Amino acid sequence: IIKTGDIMFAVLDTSVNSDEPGPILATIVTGKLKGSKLIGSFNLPSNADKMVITFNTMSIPGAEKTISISAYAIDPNTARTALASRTNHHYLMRYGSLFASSFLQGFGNAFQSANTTSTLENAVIGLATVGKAWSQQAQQLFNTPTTVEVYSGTGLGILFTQDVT
Amino acid sequence: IIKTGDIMFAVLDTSVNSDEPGPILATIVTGKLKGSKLIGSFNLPSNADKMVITFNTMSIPGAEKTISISAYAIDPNTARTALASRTNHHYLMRYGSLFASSFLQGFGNAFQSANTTSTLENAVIGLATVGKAWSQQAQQLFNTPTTVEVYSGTGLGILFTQDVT
Amino acid sequence: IIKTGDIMFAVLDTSVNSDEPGPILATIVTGKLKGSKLIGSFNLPSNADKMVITFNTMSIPGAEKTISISAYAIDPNTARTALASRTNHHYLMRYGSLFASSFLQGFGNAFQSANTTSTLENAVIGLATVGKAWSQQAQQLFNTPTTVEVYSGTGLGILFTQDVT
Amino acid sequence: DGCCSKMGGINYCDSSAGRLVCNNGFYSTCYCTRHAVMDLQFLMGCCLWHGGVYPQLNSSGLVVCNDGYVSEECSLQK
Amino acid sequence: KETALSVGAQAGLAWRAKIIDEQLNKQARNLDAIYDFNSLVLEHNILPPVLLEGRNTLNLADAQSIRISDRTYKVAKQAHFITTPPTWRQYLWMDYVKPEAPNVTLLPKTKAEKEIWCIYTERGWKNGIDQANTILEENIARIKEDFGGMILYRKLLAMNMVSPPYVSHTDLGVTGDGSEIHIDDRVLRITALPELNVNSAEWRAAVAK
Amino acid sequence: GDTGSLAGLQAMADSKYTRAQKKQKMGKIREMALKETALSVGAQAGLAWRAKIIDEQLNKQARNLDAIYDFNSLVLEHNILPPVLLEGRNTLNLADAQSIRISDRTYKVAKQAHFITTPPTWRQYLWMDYVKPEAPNVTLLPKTKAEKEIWCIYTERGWKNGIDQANTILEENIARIKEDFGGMILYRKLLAMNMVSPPYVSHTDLGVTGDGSEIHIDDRVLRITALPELNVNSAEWRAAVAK
Amino acid sequence: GDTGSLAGLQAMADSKYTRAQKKQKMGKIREMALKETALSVGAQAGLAWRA
Amino acid sequence: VPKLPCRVDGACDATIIKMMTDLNKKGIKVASVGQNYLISIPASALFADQSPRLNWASYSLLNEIAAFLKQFRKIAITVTSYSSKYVSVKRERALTLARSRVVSEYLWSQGVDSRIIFTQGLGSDKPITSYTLGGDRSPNARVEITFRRAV
Repeated sequence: IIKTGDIMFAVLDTSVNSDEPGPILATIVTGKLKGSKLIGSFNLPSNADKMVITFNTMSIPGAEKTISISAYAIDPNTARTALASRTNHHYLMRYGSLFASSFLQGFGNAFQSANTTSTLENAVIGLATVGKAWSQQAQQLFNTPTTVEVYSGTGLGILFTQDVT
Repeated sequence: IIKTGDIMFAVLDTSVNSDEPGPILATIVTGKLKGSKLIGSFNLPSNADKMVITFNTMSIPGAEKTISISAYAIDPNTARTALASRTNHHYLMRYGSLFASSFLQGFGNAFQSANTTSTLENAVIGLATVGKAWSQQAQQLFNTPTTVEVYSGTGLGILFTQDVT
Repeated sequence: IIKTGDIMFAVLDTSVNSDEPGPILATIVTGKLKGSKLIGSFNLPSNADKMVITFNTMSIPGAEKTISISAYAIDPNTARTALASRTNHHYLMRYGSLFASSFLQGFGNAFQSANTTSTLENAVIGLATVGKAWSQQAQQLFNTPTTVEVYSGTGLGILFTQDVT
Repeated sequence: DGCCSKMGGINYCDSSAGRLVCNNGFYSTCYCTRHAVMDLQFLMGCCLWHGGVYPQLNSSGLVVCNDGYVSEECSLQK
Repeated sequence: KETALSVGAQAGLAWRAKIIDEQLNKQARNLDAIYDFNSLVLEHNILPPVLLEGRNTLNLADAQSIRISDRTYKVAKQAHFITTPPTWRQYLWMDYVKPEAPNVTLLPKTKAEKEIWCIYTERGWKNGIDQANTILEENIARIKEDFGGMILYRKLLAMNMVSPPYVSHTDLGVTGDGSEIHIDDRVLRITALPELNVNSAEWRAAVAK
Repeated sequence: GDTGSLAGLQAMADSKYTRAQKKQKMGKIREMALKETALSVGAQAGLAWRAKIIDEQLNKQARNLDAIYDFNSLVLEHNILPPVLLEGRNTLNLADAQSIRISDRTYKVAKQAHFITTPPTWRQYLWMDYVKPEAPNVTLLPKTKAEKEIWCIYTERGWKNGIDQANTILEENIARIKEDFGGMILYRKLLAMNMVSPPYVSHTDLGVTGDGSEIHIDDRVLRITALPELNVNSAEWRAAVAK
Repeated sequence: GDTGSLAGLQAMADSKYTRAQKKQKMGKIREMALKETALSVGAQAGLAWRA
Repeated sequence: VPKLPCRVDGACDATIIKMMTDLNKKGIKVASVGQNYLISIPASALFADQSPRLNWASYSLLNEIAAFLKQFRKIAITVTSYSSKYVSVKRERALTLARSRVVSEYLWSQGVDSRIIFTQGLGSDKPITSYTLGGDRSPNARVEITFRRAV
């Protein structure tokens, strides 16, 4: 008999990045249930301010039973859903690439324009012509999400969703 | 037997940001119902002038029964509905990004225009050409609202909505 | 009987690139199943951030049997699903091709324009005219993804998904 | 800290006596195991001199000893 | 708020319980030297029964219903076999636990809140002490009642108003098969449950000097 | 604290102690699991090491073992293992109210006498089992010196518990062998005392036998019939004396 | 390490053993089949030669 | 450790051996053979001239004796008194009896953690030294306290 939405404690061991779904397994460490393992997957939010895990397949060894209690993880000592990961992974790369492509465009065109008012013309050449393709490809790739990654040695707090016996 | 729309107090132990809906739990500490807990979720408002919590699934010990009386939270000792948190999270960032991108656009274009009447030319280059992409991306992301977030160490007041037994 | 979500080990010998589907076989070398082998195929994720293997057809010696347990592989000494391969396969190739095509275009057009204010003209000729077709072909081929390839002597660990009798 | 202090020093323990022996042939004041003659006059725990705490779970604050008697002292009361 | 009252009550109750337990343990020999039971225990290791005496009985039931008598004697618990005589720990030594879990739910931030927290702590402490004293009084009353019943039975049997129990023993030699044997079997049964005589002709009195 | 608990709560009224609790709240949630791991590994290692040591010590005293538990010096004339007897003194049972049953002495047959092929040996009983475990597998490892220290001390606790468990197992085994030997010697003494009937064995004989392909010279069959048992008749029992 | 178990565990408290086994598990899983293959070929050749 | 006592309460072997040395060098005889302990005290340093009475300063010595006796876990205690030949046999035996009675009474009043205490005297019937030149100063006039330490 598990209370309606109670709190237990578990330990997570296998880690992965928030990029490719796959089976992830953890183990409850205390409480009434002991030695129980739990398999599930993750979910991706639009904003990277949090990260949580979908955990559904709870197997308790000893007896061949597999209840379908689906649960998540809450960050220890924070009582909040923030996850141990980073969120600024892919801002500077795209910002710099886009700005540099634009700078190349501007340099070529402006130093071509300022001719009226050899190697300088070659600089105009390179910047003016390689800025454009780089800029359009940067606009193409600018939407790559800043992914997060869970860690392989962190426990977790679990809030239950349904009751069992 | 509980009055139609009466007052009760509860203790809140967990917090979350107004970013991802999820299961949340609180504890009623006084009144006839002692040792009882209450789980539910929250809502996302269009305006950041308040923040409330939806609490329906009531887990009361004594018997393994789960009444679902729905209730909300109010500001303790204030008799108001607003949330005691911050609301100026992401005004300044978007304001500054937009204004800086615009300033870059203007600087490049105007200092190129006023050429008739090499480092300054390079400045014109960079500003004029990297302002535009930054400005359009900033306008794209400018629609981000400022979030609110409760704290995990403040009590709450609960007004009843329907009668139970 | 195989426990719901347990881990065993096997050895991979047949190497192949992540380019065309093909039967890839491993051989269980530990635990209860000895001398048993396993055929499966691979997949490709959206990015080159990892590489995982799907194993479905298990053949066990002793009796004329062929079970269809589906499981995946986790890299030993990594505790991650990523595969030991390389992901920078085709970055600089297309980068240099596109940039050189643009540079050709620029050199031809700019040194043709700067004539008013023979071998020089011939350089203009070559660069300008061979820039365009090469640039468009490079843009066409720029979308080629970076592949990965498994090795011919790397072991593996396998977590199970569904049980067997 | 030093059971055989100001003596020859600790040699070993006689389990049958449950006592340590110093290098000088005198029993030290210390102990080895629970299977030795202590002196017990006070102890902790509740539902003492009764059937002990009943293993069943009471949602209310009441706790009842296995003999059937209820001990509010071990219980929690409003 | 009420959390301060609760924690103060629990802590005061536990503290007083420890104090009273140690005080009780301080005096051991006097305790059992007073409440010996073996001396009362009869010759067949049988605990004598319990008697209760009341005097000047008057009862009203309703308009025109009055019943009046001088004394009444009640048999509380019948005599029964017993291996080892009882003691006083189970009657007086109250249980004890150490509450070590004050949760930080409601914590004082205002100075007035701290002040009321202190005063509520104080009153809860006093209330718990009072409850512990009441518990001790209850235990003492119960054990005194039992002992007094024993004494009353002894005095009544001395005054020859009750029937001492009559016990039969049946003796048998060796028993069992060639695998299990008991050398000298003996069965002890008690049949005459002690009870008070209903005829006063046999009643004999006494007179001091 | 709770000693001058009034003053303790008065001190706790200030919120700096709540601030101090804010950081140590983590250990109650996360760190409370490492102790189980430490206890388990300590128990395993201590049990194995103690088992090896006790086995070596037992082997050190081989001669005295059989020298004292020479079962072969107690076998009967037809290679018969004597049965086992248990004796109790001053038996008393309280069945319920108004029900006492007493006796002075009592006897029970535990293991009926049966045949034997080779006499038993102590090594069947008192040889502690030993297999060296060489697979220390740890999931969570300490990262702070404090949790490292608590891991070490809990490991020592597990070591102590394993040693105690091994000692307990040895004690149980030695009690068992004591029981068996005492039963056998008591049976010998009682049979001398003439309280039990000595076992009875009969035999049958056949000469040359078999077909023209399989033959045996002599075929003898031995069967015991009278399993030893007490004699309830008492007048013939014989006592003894000393000087 | 595992012999003086108390000292071994005191030492394994540190992560140096973890970084040691990190590289060793690679070989432990890599070289397994080589043993059986060598056993088979040696058995065959030796049996034939002795015969 | 916070659940069971590591030793007998208030027992310190270093204190025991130190006070044993101090008493022996003070002059009171102390002997510990096997598990049995005996202590001997001359009469003169304790009583008056053949008088069943206590010199006041002797209370400090009695306190030291009690401090030593506190440590050990003891079951039975025996105290015996002996004297010299002064007037008769009965007089000396009565004197020894009184001395044993008073010393036993004071020891029991003090925190002696024993179960049984025996007291007796034997006058001058067990001499221990041929040299009987002096009176009460003779070593034979003495008081003995003996016991066996159990476990």
